[PDB]
Amino acid sequence: TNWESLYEKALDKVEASIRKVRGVLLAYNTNIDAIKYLKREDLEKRIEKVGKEEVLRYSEELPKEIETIPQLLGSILWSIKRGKAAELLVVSREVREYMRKWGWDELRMGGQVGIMANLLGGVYGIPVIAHVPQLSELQASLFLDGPIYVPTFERGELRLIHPREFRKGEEDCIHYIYEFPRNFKVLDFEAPRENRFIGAADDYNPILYVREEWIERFEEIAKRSELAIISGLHPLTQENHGKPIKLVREHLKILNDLGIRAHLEFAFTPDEVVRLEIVKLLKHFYSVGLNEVELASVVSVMGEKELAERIISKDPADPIAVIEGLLKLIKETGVKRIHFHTYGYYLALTREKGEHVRDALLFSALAAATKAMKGNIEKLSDIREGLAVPIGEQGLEVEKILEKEFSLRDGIGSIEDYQLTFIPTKVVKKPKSTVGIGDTISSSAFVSEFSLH
Ligand SMILES: Nc1ncnc2c1nc(Br)n2[C@@H]1O[C@H](COP(=O)(O)O)[C@@H](O)[C@H]1O
Ligand SMILES: Nc1ncnc2c1nc(Br)n2[C@@H]1O[C@H](COP(=O)(O)O)[C@@H](O)[C@H]1O
Ligand SMILES: OC[C@H]1O[C@H](O)[C@H](O)[C@@H](O)[C@@H]1O
Repeated sequence: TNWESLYEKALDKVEASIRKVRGVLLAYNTNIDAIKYLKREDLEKRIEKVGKEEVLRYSEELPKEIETIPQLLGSILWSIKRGKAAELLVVSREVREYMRKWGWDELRMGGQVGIMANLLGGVYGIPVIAHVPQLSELQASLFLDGPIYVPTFERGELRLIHPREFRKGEEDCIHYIYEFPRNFKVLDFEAPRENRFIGAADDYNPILYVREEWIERFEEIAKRSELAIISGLHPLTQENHGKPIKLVREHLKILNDLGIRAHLEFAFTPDEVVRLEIVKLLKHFYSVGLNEVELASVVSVMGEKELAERIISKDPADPIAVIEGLLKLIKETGVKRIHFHTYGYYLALTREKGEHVRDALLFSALAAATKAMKGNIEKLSDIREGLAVPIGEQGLEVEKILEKEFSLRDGIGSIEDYQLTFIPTKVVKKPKSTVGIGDTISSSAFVSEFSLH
């Protein structure tokens, strides 16, 4: 397969079409990300001062919400050991204070809503209508210029205004991002993949706080959009899910009634009652996006523990096991589209036939490579710089497996009445950071694919 030629042609095709989109609704979680680039000596001294044995215990136990500093350091170590992204609520004032003093190297726009708003609106030029729980001064300052809007109502009429006008009195919602590189060393551990641990320390996003005007006037807001991306459900628990999930179903009903194509961005959802609820919610979505650990966790709660294990047991996620999981998911939910992304390759399983599915995946992989290389995408010209990143060797090896097991040509084949679409990713050898690449991938492919028709 001439993947370099396909990548170049996909970039030009999507650039010609991407601005066609009338508008994209983004809800619900926006926050500020405070990013720390972990260093071995600093982490080792913090672990020693806190109690190494206790930290290690927490690095081998299932992460739960963080109440003590050993739990925090052990959850970071949990993520390093496995090269996996954990995200836990920091519910203790003492630990929030510890993290605040530990500090951050930079501040970035955070949350699925905010990251996709800055990309789709600030970079691609598509109008976005964004739900921001708390639009503090700092929160507002992290939005790019461009057609990014938050809804307001004046005498009953909808007015879209730019978010860099902050709302006086609303609070900063801080999430701490602890980034570590591939092969990061601490004690006798070494990270098998670049990744991060996220300590979520705000009081609005964990409960899926929704602003009153979105509760009252959702339909009027949603009419300004052609597509919707829904996120933020991952922190909910069996104890607090009732009110948020009830609202989300009401909004999804309106999106369905208006014919607005909706995409659910999955994040790892530890609470199994909420995780299964989200799987049931997918019966009202057109598209869903997820990675290898999320797919496994979903297949696991659908009664396929052995298959879930097969999905996460190999470093390049076992492509056959992944596809078996995607088939089970699309059959149970009836979604029209699943976009799977992992280290080395993406897969899509879709009702839609044709090359536009692959065009969108390749475009999104160019966006991912640029984001990995630069840390943040600032302008459309950045995406073309992703063409120089070489195609990873893992992706090419996975393609060989898929061509023996399926009838595939240039990444396209059939399973039952679905199209299977594969691409190998362009892998940056030393990325700056990883937070936000998933959002960049899922939003870029979902929106660009729609724009190609
Ligand atoms: N954020 C996260 N990412 C991946 N797996 C997670 C996770 N949080 C939890 Br809880 N897990 C769970 O951790 C298990 C994997 O643990 P090990 O990697 O120690 O085997 C998975 O079965 C998954 O359900
Ligand atoms: N160095 C790198 N170059 C290119 N893509 C990368 C990358 N590091 C990462 Br992480 N990515 C991509 O970013 C994706 C992030 O997905 P999650 O956040 O859902 O795990 C990965 O699946 C991988 O494809
Ligand atoms: O995609 C990255 C985002 O994931 C989650 O929403 C986190 O809570 C947030 O802090 C981060 O910016």
